[PDB]
Amino acid sequence: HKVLLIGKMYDEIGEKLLAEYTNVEIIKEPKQHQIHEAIQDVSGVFVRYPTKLDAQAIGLAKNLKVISTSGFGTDAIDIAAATKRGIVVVNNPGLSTTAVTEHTLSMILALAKKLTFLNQCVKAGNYLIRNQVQPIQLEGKTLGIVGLGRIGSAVAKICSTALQMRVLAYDPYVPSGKADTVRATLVQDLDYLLTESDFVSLHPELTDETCEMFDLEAFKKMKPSAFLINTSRGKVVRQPDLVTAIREKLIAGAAIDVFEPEPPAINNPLYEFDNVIFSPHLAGVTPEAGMAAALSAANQILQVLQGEKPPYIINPKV
Amino acid sequence: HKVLLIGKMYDEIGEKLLAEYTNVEIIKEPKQHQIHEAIQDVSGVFVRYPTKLDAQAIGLAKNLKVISTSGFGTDAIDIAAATKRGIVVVNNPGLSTTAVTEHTLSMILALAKKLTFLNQCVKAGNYLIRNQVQPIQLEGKTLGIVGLGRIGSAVAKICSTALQMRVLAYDPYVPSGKADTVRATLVQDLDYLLTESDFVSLHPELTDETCEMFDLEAFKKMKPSAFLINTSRGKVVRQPDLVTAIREKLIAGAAIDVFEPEPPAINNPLYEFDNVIFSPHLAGVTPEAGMAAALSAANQILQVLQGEKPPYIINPKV
Ligand SMILES: NC(=O)c1ccc[n+]([C@@H]2O[C@H](COP(=O)([O-])OP(=O)(O)OC[C@H]3O[C@@H](n4cnc5c(N)ncnc54)[C@H](O)[C@@H]3O)[C@@H](O)[C@H]2O)c1
Ligand SMILES: NC(=O)c1ccc[n+]([C@@H]2O[C@H](COP(=O)([O-])OP(=O)(O)OC[C@H]3O[C@@H](n4cnc5c(N)ncnc54)[C@H](O)[C@@H]3O)[C@@H](O)[C@H]2O)c1
Repeated sequence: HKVLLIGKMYDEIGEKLLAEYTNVEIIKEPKQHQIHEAIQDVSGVFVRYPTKLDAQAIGLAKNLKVISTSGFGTDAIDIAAATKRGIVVVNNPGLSTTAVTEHTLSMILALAKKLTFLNQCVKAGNYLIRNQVQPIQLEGKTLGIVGLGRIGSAVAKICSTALQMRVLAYDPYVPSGKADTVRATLVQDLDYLLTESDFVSLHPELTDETCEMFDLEAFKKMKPSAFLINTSRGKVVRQPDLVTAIREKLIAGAAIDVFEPEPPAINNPLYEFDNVIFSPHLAGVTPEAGMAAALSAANQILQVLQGEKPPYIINPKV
Repeated sequence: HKVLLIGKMYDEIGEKLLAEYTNVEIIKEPKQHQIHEAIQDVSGVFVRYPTKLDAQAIGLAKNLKVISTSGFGTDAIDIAAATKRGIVVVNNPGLSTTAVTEHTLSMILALAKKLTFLNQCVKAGNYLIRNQVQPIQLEGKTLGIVGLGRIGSAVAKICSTALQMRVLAYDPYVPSGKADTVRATLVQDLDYLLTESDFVSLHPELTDETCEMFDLEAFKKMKPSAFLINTSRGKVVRQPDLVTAIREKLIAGAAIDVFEPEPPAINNPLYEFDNVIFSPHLAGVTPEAGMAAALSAANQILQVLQGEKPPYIINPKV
């Protein structure tokens, strides 16, 4: 059998597992015509996000049995065209879940400890600022998690048990009782999470309800001493309302890994404040997370090519 | 009875607990002669670090039974002069261990996630470094803890279970089995902890055995990819040897909260490197930490003034 890598994988480990059992062709920097001239006599396809997979390419693929995406995004693959030709469309999500949770923990602790601000002062000979800064102790503070999914649960679990925090959670579409498996308390009114929390960490899916969910109206309800952490999606915060929340001191600070205009401009107003800490959308980027994405893509190809059902099919009708 | 507060307590809680049972005089911004003219008819003394306590002031104190420091440091109190007049010198250590534990966690995470370096770049318009930086995933990495005491145990406990790290410990004066209560494994050969660790965090007592314990010879054994965290004491590291470890890249980075010489100068050679992040001896400085020290200093005074032997006597000979 033959397997086509439409673009490189996140790590070479998945390229060797496939080449171990199949014949692998790699298309680096894929063009539209290049897919058709190689997808014909091919049994498995790996699509690196965000390159497109036409209904044309699926049709020119006659022996195609499994198409695998690089991560969570499946919006560039014609899912409808594959359910007709019997092709199984498989996903690879959540494979950077421990990486993002470690990252948000990093940012919660940095905000509480004023890590970035204290580092700059010491480096500027201003060691003496220690008489003007009070680090925050996380123990006993309440951490409100918006989105009790893969990442929110793991973040809640660590903050509730190891860090001894009171953890509240807002997630309408999660089984009531899930929060107890993780030592959080499920909350039905998001206003209650805002008024009780000293730290707010966003982990929801970007739906048509969470887009710009965190408004200036939400910020006014939060404690002046509270912080915001966002490793989810940029659009979950109305970025202009966050700029005024910091400037008007409605909020004590914020840690951001995702941006609404992404990439953010050079002239971003948030960069002005020591209040605000950034990372360039790297929360889920660790070497181990890349291998898990590569290994999960190679394993789900071999499962379909041999009979067995893979775990992440978007095509249950096959 | 009368108690003199040579300086304010870290929180008003210890001053009221003392004022509940004794007559309290407070000397804010204490001068030496002010100590001399008030320590006379007084049974207990609280000395706020770092103000001095002379053999003169101790000599002028006739009814003095207990002197209590504000924290751990007793080097500004004439302990020899107090053992002679029978006065009990009391310490206040271990009252901020959760603060240091949270602080060391902050710095381990920041080093793995390159938090400070990523923040400055994003703020400097260099969002594009995300193609050049790899955050480290803590899960599965080995954390070597030097000193399995109050802070060392707490750091181990969180890292072994919540962060899913293999935790090693080096502590010759600890019962093997203390590491087991905390899901670490106690190790007898420090060379094993240096060659196996991806992160080494120092939490030992500063003795003549740990003084400059971390030499250029120690750094040579660590992995080129490993990191160093020091929230203990500045002298446990030979500061010049740390600079050559960073400069010659024997080590991947370092986070320090304590310095030798302390305070660090404006021209510190470590400030050059993005590898190295600093905090100005604030690891144990949180509001909750101040209250426990205030209460513990006020309680060890009332313990001596009522019969009971206090827990932290530097004067066991009475
Ligand atoms: N490198 C990165 O920054 C990175 C990496 C991975 C994921 N993420 C982002 O983190 C976020 C969380 O990821 P995940 O894997 O936990 O997703 P998930 O699918 O496992 O869970 C998302 C949760 O959001 C909840 N939710 C849905 N609508 C909500 C609403 N209106 N209000 C509150 N909660 C709602 C859902 O019930 C679900 O429990 C996602 O937006 C994802 O894109 C970022
Ligand atoms: N950065 C801060 O603000 C701050 C605050 C409090 C304490 N500290 C420092 O952190 C360190 C740990 O504090 P603690 O409360 O856990 O003290 P601790 O006495 O409870 O633990 C220190 C450990 O050092 C161990 N040790 C002694 N000699 C050793 C050796 N040769 N090798 C390995 N281990 C050895 C002892 O067995 C002890 O267990 C101390 O040096 C303390 O001064 C720093």
